[PDB]
Amino acid sequence: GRHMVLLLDVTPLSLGIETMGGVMTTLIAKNTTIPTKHSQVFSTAEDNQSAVTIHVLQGERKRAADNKSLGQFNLDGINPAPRGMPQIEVTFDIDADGILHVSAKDKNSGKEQKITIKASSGLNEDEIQKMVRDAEANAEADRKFEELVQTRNQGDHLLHSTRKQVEEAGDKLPADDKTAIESALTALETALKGEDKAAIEAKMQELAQVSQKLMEIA
Repeated sequence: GRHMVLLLDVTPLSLGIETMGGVMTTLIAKNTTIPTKHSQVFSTAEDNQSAVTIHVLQGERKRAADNKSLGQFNLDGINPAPRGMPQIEVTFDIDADGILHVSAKDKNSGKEQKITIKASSGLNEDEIQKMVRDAEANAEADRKFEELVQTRNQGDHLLHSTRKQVEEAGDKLPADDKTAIESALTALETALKGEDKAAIEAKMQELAQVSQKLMEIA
């Protein structure tokens, strides 16, 4: 006699934001009961990045471009920090009437920004059904896209962190070790423009071994 029951009203399609590489990252999945609130923290892609764009998306596809744009806003005033260090908390709050309120808050600066999403910005009933069918028909292509973007984003961050370490080492890194590292950086860069996630993983691995020489001067 202590059971918990689901409410009846749910979201018709997943809701989320665009993340690096043109991916839709879901915050509230399709079929979640309403009201619901979900927050998740994201970071920046460049050192000392001063603003982020929260681009609100509706749909089941993995490329951001294949989902419906519900709205967008910027949060600026992010204080200087290395890429990946700021903490930007994005909150999706859906009330019992099904209205989506999105806000973002920078945990260091305390700055916030928000938008109220219009029901009329969402997909109509025919478009909801088409979206579910198109996502199902394109499941594999969307999975390959997401996994390639994830691998490319990991490879691009490794290029960046390694380049910073070479600069920080400066004269302490011998010229021949610098050359070998720089050869592995270009190789990884070449892999990153292709569509073979496993090839990128290989070149990441080869950069990691030659970046021994940076470790060796720790």
